[PDB]
Amino acid sequence: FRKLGRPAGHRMSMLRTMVSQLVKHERIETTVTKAKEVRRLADNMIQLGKEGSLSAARRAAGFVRGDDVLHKIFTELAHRYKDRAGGYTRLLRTRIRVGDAAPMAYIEFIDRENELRQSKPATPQPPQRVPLDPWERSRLT
Amino acid sequence: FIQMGTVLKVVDNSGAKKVMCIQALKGKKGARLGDTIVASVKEAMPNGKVKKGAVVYGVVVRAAMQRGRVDGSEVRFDDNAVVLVDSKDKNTKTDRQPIGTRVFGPVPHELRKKKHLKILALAQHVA
Amino acid sequence: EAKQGEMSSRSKRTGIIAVKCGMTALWDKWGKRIPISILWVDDNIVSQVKTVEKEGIFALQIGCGQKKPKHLSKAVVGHFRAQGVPLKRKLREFPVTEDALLPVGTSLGVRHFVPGQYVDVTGITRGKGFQGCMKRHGFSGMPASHGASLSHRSGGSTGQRDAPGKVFKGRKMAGRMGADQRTVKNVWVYKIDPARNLMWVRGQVPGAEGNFVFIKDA
Amino acid sequence: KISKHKRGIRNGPKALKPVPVIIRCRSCGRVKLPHFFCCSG
Amino acid sequence: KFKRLDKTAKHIMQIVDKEAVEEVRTLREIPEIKPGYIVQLKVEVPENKRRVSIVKGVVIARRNAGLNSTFRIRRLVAGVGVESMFPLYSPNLRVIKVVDKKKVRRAKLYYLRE
RNA sequence: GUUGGUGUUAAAGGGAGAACUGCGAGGAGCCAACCCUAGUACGAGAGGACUGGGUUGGGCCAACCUAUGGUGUACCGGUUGUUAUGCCAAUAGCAGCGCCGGGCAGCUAAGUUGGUAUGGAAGAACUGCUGCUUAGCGGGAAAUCCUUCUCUAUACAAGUUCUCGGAACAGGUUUUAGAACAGAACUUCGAUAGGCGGGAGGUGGAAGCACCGCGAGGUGUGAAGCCAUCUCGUACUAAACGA
RNA sequence: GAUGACUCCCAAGAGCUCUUAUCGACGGAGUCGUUUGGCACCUCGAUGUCGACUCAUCACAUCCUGGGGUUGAAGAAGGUCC
RNA sequence: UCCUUGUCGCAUAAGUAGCGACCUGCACGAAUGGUGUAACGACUGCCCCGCUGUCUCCGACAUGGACCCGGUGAAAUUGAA
RNA sequence: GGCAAAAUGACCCCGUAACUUCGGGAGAAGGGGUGCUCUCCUAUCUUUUGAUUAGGAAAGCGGCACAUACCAGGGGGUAGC
Repeated sequence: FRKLGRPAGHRMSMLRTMVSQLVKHERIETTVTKAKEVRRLADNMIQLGKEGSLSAARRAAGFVRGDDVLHKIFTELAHRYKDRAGGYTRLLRTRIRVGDAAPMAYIEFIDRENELRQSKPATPQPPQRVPLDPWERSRLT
Repeated sequence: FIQMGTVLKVVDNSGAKKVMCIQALKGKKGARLGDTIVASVKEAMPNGKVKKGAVVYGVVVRAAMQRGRVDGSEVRFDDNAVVLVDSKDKNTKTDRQPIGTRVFGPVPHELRKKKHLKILALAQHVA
Repeated sequence: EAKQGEMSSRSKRTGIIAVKCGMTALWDKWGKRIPISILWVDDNIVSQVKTVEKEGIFALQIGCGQKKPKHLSKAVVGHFRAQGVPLKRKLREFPVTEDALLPVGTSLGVRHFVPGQYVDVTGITRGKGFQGCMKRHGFSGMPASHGASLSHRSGGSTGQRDAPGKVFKGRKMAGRMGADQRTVKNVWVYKIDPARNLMWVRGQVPGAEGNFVFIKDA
Repeated sequence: KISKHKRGIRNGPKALKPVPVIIRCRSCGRVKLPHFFCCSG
Repeated sequence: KFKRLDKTAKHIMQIVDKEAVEEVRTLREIPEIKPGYIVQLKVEVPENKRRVSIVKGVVIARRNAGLNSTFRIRRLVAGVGVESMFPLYSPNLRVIKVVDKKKVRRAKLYYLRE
């Protein structure tokens, strides 16, 4: 939803570098309302590590770049979330300081050696059930 | 919208071939499909009932403006065409009376609802 | 429209408060298409009977929706509890005559409305933000090929030493347009359901894509 | 042209409001508004 | 549970669409009407009361929005060209059967619009 | 136009949340055609009523996008020039979406709705009747004022009802609301946004593989393949809080 | 406020009969400040001038709609007037 | 060429314009040249064609300011209010 | 006042009016063709080995579209000077 105020080519060609660096390194310190944005490309590039086929690999070849973070994804992030269904980043709000009142934010993955908020355990999802519309909860007191 | 300056085809078999709008008797933007327009003939056979440069009325029969029936259905022809009616130079009794003998080219049967049953009866086949 | 619902010869029956679900398209038996709105009534109930005797005016306090103690702010938790009345998403008062007066704790629903007759809705409409003239009021605008720094703005008040710099209460670009605007004397209710308590209306009911509408005139 | 009266009146209602609730890393030193990542434990 | 009111209202809508869709597929005839087909059908119009018993021409586009679902036909009938739009689950259309397929690359065959 | 303070007897230091009432201010008041009553009154016909009801249209205004159009710049596909990933393969950057054909939700109107009222009072010329020569009242105009719609208790005679008192705030995730503020939703006995699964909804036959042909290329595997939005499951992420 | 527009006064004559339906000759009476103007009081150490676009607003001495009187108003179209 | 929108014709639904003609030239006129002329004009006028938001009637969308936070931080003008 | 905006544009071929100072109007106007694939012949080419690159034949093949993006004339009729 964010524009970040950048021509839509330059905006992508930045977000690519950001997700790619977020995978090369393990943590980064960036302006929050932009971390709130890599919050999506990181996960949609983890899903391709989980799938790993030739199709869904040659597709990730377009979205990640810089180095062989491609292989880093495919080799370690899959094998470290072969189970975790959704939610592969933490996006904490450090507001460290800048000279521009711009907030700042730690963003980094989950099941590493030294994470920031010691996570919950990767539980497989339960399978779907039919939705209903009783609207029967009075909630009186 | 068929409005001032439009240049639409005569599609009865009166004298005039091409007729150029100047009005829309019951619109404020252009007149949608099925409504009397006023217009000035632009070319005629030398012998028909109408001669170039003469204000003459008309009824719309084909308009690139899409229009939907009350059925939710929608239709849109290709080009603009109208059929003539004798001007008000004849009294109110003859309101909605054509000039030629046979139109040719598909016709929408919204002319009935618009009360142009006279031109309607002559129609080849009503869309 | 008379001799229906539940009252005597002449009065105002209470209004019922619903939610704009969306629009769709029905048909009639004579094979014609009408747009449709579905207003969802969430089990509305009576929560306060206002009184000329005690308070001063005749009003039924209908609550709508459902809420939770983690969502109410204690000053209203107390209200609901003292009334002993199931929790609702939004309250709303109506003034209705001496007759058409209900007991505390009687739920309402769409069968209160006889089909085929009309309603009046009131839906806090869909503002657009700090718009300007030429959309706020359908003003025209100077041409786009001759005039500079005006292509989309407005004019100027009457003005000169007479009417001395006194712009009367005019029409300027202004803040948003979210407000409550009735659609007086609506067109008949197609159908309302015994269960599911919906109701379809010929169309064009104000209010958001949900969360807001009231109904009266019956 | 316009004097202390109007100047004070205009700069006033732009006054600094003391910040509400403010928490410190009980032992980890820093002070912070809520919802920050001061520390870890 | 306790989803946001707008979410639940859109749910009501998507539900109460297929409700009537099935409630008419229990009594009416429709084909698969992929674009590039050549279709024949009938329409009685509520103006005249007439029912033309037949129309024909390629199908150019449709939107499967639901109970409302329009599609357009390039009926060139003894004239310059006549493009029609019908809602699929009409109460009028009855003989929507005659098809004759094609191989189209595009999906909304507009380029046929002269 | 949007807000913050403040005053308002009161009981808690007196702080609030809703819900009204509405002193009073605004807004809306259009017209035609056509049919009927009725070829009736009138007139020698020619011609052609009065009035009340009914329809069909235009204008004006308010509202809504479910459809139709227009757009839809982080979607799908076609496609040119060039540079790179050695090359094939499949992608990327750039050409101010590179250019095309499409395009949901959102927005808009060319679209759709909805209004152009009734009732009540006072009362214009104008009209009548009493009078008793001073006066009495009644009709009496798209006019005025009330009823509908909107706004409103800073309405200073400052109104009334319920309820809270660790209550209201504040902050954080959003928003059908939005310039900040504001409103509204959610704040872990949780669906507030993201993420992941399932559909819907858009594009329109993926790659690899197999075939047919020398090739351009075609066919099968295959409504395949993908995904900007919409719904639906799941707390996997970020919204408790020990100031 | 002269001219100006409007109203009003009178009423020869036209209106087949008829002064006043409709007008109305000569001659007067006033209202308004809109054409033409008169005066030169404010402004020349500044009061930006025609027309158009946008945006309106008031008066009513009324173009339609709205009511009534009257007519040389049979009806209908009008006329004139409130 | 004031009278002047002269007159008539062409052309347009309608052309104080444009073109052709009339001579009733306030006040054309033969090197301060008269009349005409193929080519040529960022020269004035008119007409037609195609093209189009110039328009009926405007709409959505892109970026930059406008809005908001942290910096730095002017400018005319100013009898006092 | 069609100001602006739009549109036309390139190469090859077809054909091209009034007028005339016979040089021109003339890119007059008005049309078609433009991709790639293999084959054949033609030229040509020493960059050796016989193929390669371009032209023009003629059969396919795909796309709505083949100067596909960038680049690139709006034209015609008639006055005055």
